[PDB]
Amino acid sequence: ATRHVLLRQGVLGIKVKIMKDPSRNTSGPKALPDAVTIIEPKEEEPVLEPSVKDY
Amino acid sequence: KKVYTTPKKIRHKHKKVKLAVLNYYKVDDEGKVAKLRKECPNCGPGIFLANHGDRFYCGKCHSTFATQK
RNA sequence: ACCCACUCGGCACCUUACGAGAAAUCAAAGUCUUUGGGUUCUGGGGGGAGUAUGGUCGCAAGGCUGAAACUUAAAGGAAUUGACGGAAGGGCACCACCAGGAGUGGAGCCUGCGGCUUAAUUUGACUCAACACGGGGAAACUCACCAGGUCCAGACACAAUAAGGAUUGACAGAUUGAGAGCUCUUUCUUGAUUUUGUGGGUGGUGGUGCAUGGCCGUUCUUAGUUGGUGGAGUGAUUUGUCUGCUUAAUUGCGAUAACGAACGAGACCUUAACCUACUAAAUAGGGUUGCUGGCACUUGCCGGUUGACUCUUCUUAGAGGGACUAUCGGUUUCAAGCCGAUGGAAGUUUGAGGCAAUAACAGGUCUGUGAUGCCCUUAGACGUUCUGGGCCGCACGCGCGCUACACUGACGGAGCCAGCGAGUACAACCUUGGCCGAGAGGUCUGGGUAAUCUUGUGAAACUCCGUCGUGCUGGGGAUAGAGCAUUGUAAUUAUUGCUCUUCAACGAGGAAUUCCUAGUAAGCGCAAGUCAUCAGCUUGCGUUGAUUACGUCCCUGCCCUUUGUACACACC
Ligand SMILES: [Mg+2]
Ligand SMILES: [Mg+2]
Ligand SMILES: [Mg+2]
Ligand SMILES: [Mg+2]
Ligand SMILES: [Mg+2]
Ligand SMILES: [Mg+2]
Ligand SMILES: [Mg+2]
Ligand SMILES: [Mg+2]
Ligand SMILES: [Mg+2]
Ligand SMILES: [Mg+2]
Ligand SMILES: [Mg+2]
Ligand SMILES: [Mg+2]
Ligand SMILES: [Mg+2]
Ligand SMILES: [Mg+2]
Ligand SMILES: [Mg+2]
Ligand SMILES: [Zn+2]
Repeated sequence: ATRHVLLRQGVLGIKVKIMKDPSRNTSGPKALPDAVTIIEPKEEEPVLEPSVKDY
Repeated sequence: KKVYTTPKKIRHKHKKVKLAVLNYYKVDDEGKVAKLRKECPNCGPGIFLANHGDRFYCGKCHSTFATQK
């Protein structure tokens, strides 16, 4: 958003830039395309006998 | 810029030479009227002709007569 | 004569400084505001000045000694970051160079800008980053220039006439370039809209881009920029942001008072490349078959038809995937990566752009702008508007361009294949098909507001068979004359096209220097843009398609880095 404005002494050169947050952008992607966010892994228990569980 | 020319003669819009009670028409008796010159054939009465040396023209229709009177 | 350990004497370095120090640094320049070991000397802003004078000493030069008046706000010192350097290393880039290509500069011609000239030849921009740029190919308009005229578009406020008119209009010829009432000749119209002043504005391609905004360009599409802690410094600052190797890239590995971060780069985006895997079509294309044209004459070949039926390879264009340097090989501290084969549509950041940081520049724009400050002006207007010119004039300078200097040709025919595009209903657009015309171009008629019609835009260069053969020749078309067309109100200072005639310069261009590494260069044409009319212009497009690197810092430029700097309005 640019806008020329007076005053009496001369015209003032206003510009305005507002980097909107990706999460609340909605239109387009919800993230900056360089931003890669890796999720947390999940633990398991090895062995504990071969075992089974029937129905 | 370059300098302006200056011949000399200037021409202004004419002031017109206004006049009132001007000076056509007459009445001899009092009640009735005696029109001078004539009224317009094309438009209704009330508008009058312009009398020159065998040349007429009206005002409401800018300048549109030809025949004498 | 060494080794090794320690010692009196000498001459100098390293690290931390907890000690000094303004810091550079210094183990003395330490043991100093926690102020005192002893002693001699010198200095008290800068200059004036080591001058004047007087001694005194000298052969003299000169020394020693040593002033103020006057003058001035800084003179310094050290360091910090910049900028700069005819300093040194290390990079990068066909706006650098090689190895080459195409050239340009020569020739003629366009078309910019000088210069001259003119009534005016309007101006802006002058190394890259002014100079076929202002979307600027000006017949008027545009238009700012000049010669001439016209008009108020003089908002509102207050007053003087206030109808015994405030003022508006006005055919006829002289007037006047002129069916401009422009006016003076006129004597009819017009009804308080105004006109005369004074405040006040409005407009102004006036002025100043060194008063500004926005946009652009340029540093630079280069790789740079920043902070948060932590450290080093009193501090400006700095380190991070770096010895190397890589990368197109501050791109990463790696080493590391730095660690993890953002900006810029990349990612992203748009487009160009691949899909017999989907979803789709009588505005996209094919297959069978009907009717139907001709053939060979057997069943077979080409067709032409929106007659049917069906299909989606091409086509579009959705939605997906696909490439990740993938796999293998070496090569490289067996890192970052680079190099070669295999496959794969794609192995040059896959190709190309689009955006593009910090900080700026007195770059350019007040001639895109009711974007604009203030100086200009504001009715004899520098406003507006008409009318004719002018930007295009030419001894002559450079700057983009085009056509050629032919036989890889020229000229005839013949063959004959593209892509981007673009296009009218309130106008006049693209304009097939048919007739007229050697042409240009007319005309009727259509189709089309557009994958439908123009249009397969069957564009050119190309490919084939002939004419001339290396002679300023049929190469080359400039200059010219005349006509025939078309646009427009108007074409001479040829608007353009066409006709026939004229046949000039120029046998590959000196010094110089531009552009370029692949579907690129070079050739060729198309195309919209501006446009009523003009293409040598331009942004796009497709056709033909090489040569030569695939490196380096030799030049040029830039960038860091160390160094120096009496610079910081920063080498003008
Ligand atoms: Mg004048
Ligand atoms: Mg002194
Ligand atoms: Mg042009
Ligand atoms: Mg013209
Ligand atoms: Mg204007
Ligand atoms: Mg700090
Ligand atoms: Mg730094
Ligand atoms: Mg790219
Ligand atoms: Mg400026
Ligand atoms: Mg102005
Ligand atoms: Mg010109
Ligand atoms: Mg150019
Ligand atoms: Mg078409
Ligand atoms: Mg000849
Ligand atoms: Mg440069
Ligand atoms: Zn009449």
